[PDB]
Amino acid sequence: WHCDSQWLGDRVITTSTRTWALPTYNNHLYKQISNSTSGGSSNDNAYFGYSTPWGYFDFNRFHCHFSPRDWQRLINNNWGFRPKRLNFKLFNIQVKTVQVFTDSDYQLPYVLGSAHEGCLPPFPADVFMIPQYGYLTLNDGSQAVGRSSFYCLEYFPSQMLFSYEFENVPFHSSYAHSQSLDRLMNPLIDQYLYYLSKTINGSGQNQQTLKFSVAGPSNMAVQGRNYIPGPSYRQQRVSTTVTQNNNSEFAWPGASSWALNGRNSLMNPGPAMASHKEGEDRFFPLSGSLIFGKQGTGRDNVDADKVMITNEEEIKTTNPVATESYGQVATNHQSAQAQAQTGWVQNQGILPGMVWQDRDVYLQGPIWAKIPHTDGNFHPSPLMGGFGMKHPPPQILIKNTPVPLNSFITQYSTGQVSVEIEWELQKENSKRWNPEIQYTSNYYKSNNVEFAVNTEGVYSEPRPIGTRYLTRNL
Amino acid sequence: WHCDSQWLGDRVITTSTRTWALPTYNNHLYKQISNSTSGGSSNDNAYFGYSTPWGYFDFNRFHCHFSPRDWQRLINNNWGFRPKRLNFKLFNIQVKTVQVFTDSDYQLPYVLGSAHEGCLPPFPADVFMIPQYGYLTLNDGSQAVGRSSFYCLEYFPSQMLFSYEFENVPFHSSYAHSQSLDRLMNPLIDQYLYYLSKTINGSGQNQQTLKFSVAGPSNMAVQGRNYIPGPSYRQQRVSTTVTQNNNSEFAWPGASSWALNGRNSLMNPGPAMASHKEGEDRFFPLSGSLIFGKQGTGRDNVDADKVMITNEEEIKTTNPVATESYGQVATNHQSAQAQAQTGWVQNQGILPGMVWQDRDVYLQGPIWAKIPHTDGNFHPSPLMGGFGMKHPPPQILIKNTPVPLNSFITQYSTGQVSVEIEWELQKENSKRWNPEIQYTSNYYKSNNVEFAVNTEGVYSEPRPIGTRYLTRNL
Amino acid sequence: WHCDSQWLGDRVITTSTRTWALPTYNNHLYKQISNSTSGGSSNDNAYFGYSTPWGYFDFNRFHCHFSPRDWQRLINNNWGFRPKRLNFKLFNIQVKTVQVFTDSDYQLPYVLGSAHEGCLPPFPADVFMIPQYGYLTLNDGSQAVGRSSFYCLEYFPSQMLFSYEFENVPFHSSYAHSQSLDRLMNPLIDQYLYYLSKTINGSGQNQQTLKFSVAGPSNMAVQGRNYIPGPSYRQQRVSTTVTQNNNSEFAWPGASSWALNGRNSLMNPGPAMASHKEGEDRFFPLSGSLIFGKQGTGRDNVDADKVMITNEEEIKTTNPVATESYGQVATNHQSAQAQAQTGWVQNQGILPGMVWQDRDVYLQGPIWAKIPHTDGNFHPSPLMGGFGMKHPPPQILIKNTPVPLNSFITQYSTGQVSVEIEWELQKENSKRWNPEIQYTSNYYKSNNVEFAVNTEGVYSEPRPIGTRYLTRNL
Amino acid sequence: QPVLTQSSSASASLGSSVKLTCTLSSGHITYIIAWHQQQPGKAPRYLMKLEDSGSYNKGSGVPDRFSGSSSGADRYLTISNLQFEDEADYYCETWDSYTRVFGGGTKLT
Amino acid sequence: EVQLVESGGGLVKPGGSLRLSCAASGVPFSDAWMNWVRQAPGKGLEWVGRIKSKKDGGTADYAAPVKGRFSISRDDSKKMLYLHMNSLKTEDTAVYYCTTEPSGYCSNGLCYTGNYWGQGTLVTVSS
Repeated sequence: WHCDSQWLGDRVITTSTRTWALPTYNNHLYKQISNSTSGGSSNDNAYFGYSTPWGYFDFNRFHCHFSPRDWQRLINNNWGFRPKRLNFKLFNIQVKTVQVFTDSDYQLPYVLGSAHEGCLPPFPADVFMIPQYGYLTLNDGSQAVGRSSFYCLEYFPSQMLFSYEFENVPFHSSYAHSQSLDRLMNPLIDQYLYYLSKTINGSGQNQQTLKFSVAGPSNMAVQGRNYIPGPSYRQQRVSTTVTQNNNSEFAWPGASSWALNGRNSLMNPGPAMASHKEGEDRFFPLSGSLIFGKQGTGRDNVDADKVMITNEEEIKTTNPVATESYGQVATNHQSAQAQAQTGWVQNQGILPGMVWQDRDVYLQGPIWAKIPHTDGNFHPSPLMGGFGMKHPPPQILIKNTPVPLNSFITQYSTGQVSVEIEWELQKENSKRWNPEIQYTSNYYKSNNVEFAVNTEGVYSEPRPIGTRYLTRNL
Repeated sequence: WHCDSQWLGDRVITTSTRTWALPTYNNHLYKQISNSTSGGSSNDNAYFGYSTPWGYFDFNRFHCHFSPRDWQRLINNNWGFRPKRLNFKLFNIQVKTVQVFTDSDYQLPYVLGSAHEGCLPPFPADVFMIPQYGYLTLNDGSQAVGRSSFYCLEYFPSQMLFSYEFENVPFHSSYAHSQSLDRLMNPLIDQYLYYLSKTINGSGQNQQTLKFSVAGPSNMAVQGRNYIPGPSYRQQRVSTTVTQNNNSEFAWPGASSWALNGRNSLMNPGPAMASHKEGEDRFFPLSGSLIFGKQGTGRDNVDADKVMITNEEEIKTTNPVATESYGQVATNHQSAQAQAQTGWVQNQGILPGMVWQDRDVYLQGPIWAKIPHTDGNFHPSPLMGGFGMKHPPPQILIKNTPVPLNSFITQYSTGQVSVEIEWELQKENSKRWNPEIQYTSNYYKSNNVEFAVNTEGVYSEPRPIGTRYLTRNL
Repeated sequence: WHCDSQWLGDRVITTSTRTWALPTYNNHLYKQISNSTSGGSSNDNAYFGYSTPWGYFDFNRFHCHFSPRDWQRLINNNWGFRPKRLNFKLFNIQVKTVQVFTDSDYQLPYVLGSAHEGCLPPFPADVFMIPQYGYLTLNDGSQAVGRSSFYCLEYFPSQMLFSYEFENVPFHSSYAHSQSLDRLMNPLIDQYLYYLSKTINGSGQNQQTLKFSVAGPSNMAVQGRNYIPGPSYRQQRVSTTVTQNNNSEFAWPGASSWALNGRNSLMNPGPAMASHKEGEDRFFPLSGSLIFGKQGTGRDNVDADKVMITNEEEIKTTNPVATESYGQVATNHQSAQAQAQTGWVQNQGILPGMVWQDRDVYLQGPIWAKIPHTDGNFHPSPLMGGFGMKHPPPQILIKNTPVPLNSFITQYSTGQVSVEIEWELQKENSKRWNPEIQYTSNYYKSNNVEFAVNTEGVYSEPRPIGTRYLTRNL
Repeated sequence: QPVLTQSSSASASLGSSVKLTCTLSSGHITYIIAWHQQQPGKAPRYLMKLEDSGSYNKGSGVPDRFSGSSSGADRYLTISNLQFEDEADYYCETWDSYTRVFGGGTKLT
Repeated sequence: EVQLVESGGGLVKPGGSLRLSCAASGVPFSDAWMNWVRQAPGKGLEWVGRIKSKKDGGTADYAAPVKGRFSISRDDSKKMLYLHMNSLKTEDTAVYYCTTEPSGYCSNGLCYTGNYWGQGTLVTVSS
């Protein structure tokens, strides 16, 4: 049993040990599954795939590796972090053999990047159940196609009863800029560039003129700038004050979505964009923000006080608001005949000179994702947050070997798991004179301490905690 | 004479020898050409340039270097390939001297990336004619401008009567995903993330409520995803069943184009996008495919069965359908007074977190293109397919030396050409259980043998052969 | 005192020595500034920051380091250039102690990339005042937020009374393509690709048909192409002849802008695009061009002859026109019931296979900019022109040390500043036969010589001088 | 306010080209104009709009035999192949920010 | 495919008032300017008025004959165009067409270069 965090200089080493229980899935069978087997009639929801007797270990969320204090200690004192190494151990096998193999060639479908439940519990005293491994493949409706694949995980050599080197990724930037993209200027000095201040002398006929003025401290909106904010794909704006929302169903009809092969997937969470404008936190994008859930909440149709809605507002300096248009583009040629016109731009892709911040990571949220293997990508960093990797922590597949032919003995296994990660850090060099914003607990008394068990012994994490507190210059 | 293919491990060497005939072009003259010399008045078709007495060798198409059986051997057994080295020889000069030089500083215009005819024939027994070299430069209408260039190829040192190393390029991907971008999930497990299921309780006034559910196997359209499909620029959808097409002339009017300096060029073939939705094989994008002519097909206004229309449907996993909108976005703010409005995104540029597949290469299609020399480019891989290169295989210019002044001896030359390219391979590592799709010939009896001669000795290629059969995971 | 330029091979070394005067700013105080202290009402112009007693040295413009005869000698003979080293000196101090420090860790805000006035004068015999340092931080209206920063510059160690190494950047490309992106083809040869020429036989009912045709010199707009022009964000079109312009005020209302955190900002200069179509020199984008003032031009509402408007018309080969749509896309699926529909793309993001030229640099324009420190950026080259750098030449801060408590002695300083930059060159290798376009003075007689003093001794620059004269192939 | 003048009525025999003149007022010369046809019993159909330069944007549902061109302050419409199916009032319109103006109509036969 | 239907036509005494309505389809009504034109029987087209888009301001323009008698209204939510007629005249009787603005309409950074006439509605003002 090893649980503790070694804080040494520019690096951290976190260790987590948990106890688990592994059942027998599908009565040791592989089974084809599709929406026909499920019962869904929708095309957007159609799927075809296979369920397996194997389980797998998912440590892909931060709260697995970090206590609430280790997270507080990380996010207040550091400008960046990223994983280096991993050491997965499995021991104290107890059966009532066991096969385990890691997929290091990435030859199976990779399901660890989809943000599924089944992680090691955040509180070390919990005992967790290993989730079942399954995967999907190509489909026409619920039917398959000649290009679909079938994977027998028995055909992989497994050990009957390791260490990993993370590939180089950029530091996750756990900080919030203390400047904004449009305000980078010296407030005291004029630019040498000119802009077109006026197009007509006065009221009347035939008044056209061109008057130019100097861009300066008095009018900052018209100054020349070297860089522009990142891309936008607009989301619908929902208010947490329900009387301010429209009296109609618009959750799916009004949502932003993308379409692939005729199937419409919701755009979730989507591009990295600020959740809301300054001063309005009662609004949140429809699919824009990662929505967690409070302990003991329930699966379907929970109220708003039963969820934790995360906000990205810290990136409103470099990133456009998710519920607002990107800007305006001139839509015609003016002339003596026609007035100049401009149109709202809802979505804007990459232009040269754009800068943006990625989505924040949370104690509860995912760590890494797997970059798909394709001829192209742009900025592979994943959209739910975390570190994108072509060859990420391998999947660790485990099952119970059957003991008897469909007649077998009802049997399960249990044991211990330890995973240890080394995290490289980036220290805060700031010369800021006045004190930083920090993540702190509130002194005011309460029935229960936060991030702690209650009188029934149920651990819970009260609010989502972002990584962005310290500041940098833009 | 050298023609054969050495298949060694991960390497291939494809040697091809042909016989050529070089005439005398322009009676040994340089000549200014333009649209006014031809007489086409259209402004989109306006051009200015020069024609040279020089010819050149074009091996830039795949079927020069590959027999159909070597191609079937390449695409069935291999995930990827790319050129490494080139060896060129010109011998057995027969004049009925001959100048030749290669442009290794790329100081001439480069015409070999435009997919022109004039290749070494696919069939080793065909004696072919070298094409004429000429180039276009800047123009205003049909007139030149002070910035137009004139190049005399006499002013390059030549040899009167070499080996080239390909720069590092990415492996072309010969494979089709066995997964789709939105199905990468584990079908058996819920996410820990919530989506907004209900915005109203029931039918009536003042029913606004806010309800959140868990995304999971049952409803997959709303789940969160780390990656989204590649960019789209929509093409008009044309049907091969003509009574489903509109009764109007929309070849040019209804086509997607781009405009440069006031001239509209058809967008062809364009970004890589799936040709058609699953199940609809009769629709092709208007300008968005490569179209090859069958043997003997006429030059102008040939019917639909005289030609071969390729389909990109292998890439419908990561790429939007060519004829479909990328998705939807929100166009407004909802409120008690305004319903949620959305609109279709017809064309979408790059966003962070996109993934896409490039366009497939064919036995007929081009091999390489030359990346323009510019301050910037994005994903330089060329749009018609193949390998983009900043220093592609050089142009090989050849002419007959004039022997007499406007009075010369009618004279031409002939000889042999052997090009030898070393190809690197990327083997198929898949653990897929069930058998692959392969490219096979049909056993049923036919009057002729495909990719062979007919009774007149005229070689023919019945259909275009794509490179994508084997599968990988997404 | 060193001023001269050494032309050696592929390198240039430009030394400049100027006399300066440093007053006492803010009575040695750090004074809060916002729009309230100014009185600005408008929301787009709201700001919050601090003004400091410190000055700074701005050599960031080209005419600091280059004489007109050195600049001509550069741009006529060379394809590309870029800085290598920097050597700065401050000497002959005359105080009527003085603190100076460089910020080599970039711990202060960086105000040099904003194109402010206060540069070392273009003519060496001038004496210049040193501008005041100030910086902006986060705001809500005129109020601050907890995330705003305060920087005391006394809290930086300074010398009381350096050399620099530029990071690797691409050559600025001084040249204008002698080909266009859409004319790269061979004018003499047909392509082997077919396009759809005819969708109907003739006027009448039920005439639908499909006819395919070879693309070749006769119709060049339909040929398949490997690359496409750069991205576009449309600008309004203003005319220097004021009788085409509309008799309405469209300077702010009709301009393309981007919005960040609820505040709109004019898009200036914006993505690099050609200024006007070939043949139209009287039009210019509303906010798409850099506008410089002539010598002695007032600050407010000057006419169109007092300013120098630069134009990008060199890049119209690879780039779309700023005042035109990028192209057309199809907006619907045709059928017998539905006719073809197309929309004009006003803004187009990056797509794979695009190419573009960045914005030109001028004798009067900025040299470098600082890239904002962010998770991501695309093509960091700055939008006003020049060399984007993550570690640009550091800021150099200077002040008079106060001698006395608010009661001090009125005191100022003066001295000499010598700055030396080592520039790297790229020679013109072209085989073009006919002579290039060059930058020339005009022999025709005039009252004064261009780029020299008048009878009152006032140095002035007659016209903006671009860098692109020599030509290359595309 | 612009003033659109055009011929009262003009006809042509089948298989031949007919040209129709629409004259802009002076000082409104540069304005862009659009052509509409109205069958004797039907709602009008947008044909195309032509600029002073001679560049024109044809409708989506319109045959290729329609085309137009312009001299100074003088606009044209050319029906190159005449089919019995199109003979109708051809209206010329022009627009300004303040108002939209129509011609008096030209009846083709 | 853009479709425009009109309604509200019929018989009204010379003194009186009537409303016409135009329900747009297939077009982004919020982003487009709309127009009313009328054609007196046996006579050519005559323009009535326009309504600018919300972004450009909801202001409306009117032809000199009908100024001050008629109003134009729009209901973005219901995607309908309205024409309110007051103080009629015998000369007013025309087929009233609902037409989109001739320059075009640009929605979400995409522009549309073509014009779409309505179906038409006959209004006979008589007693």
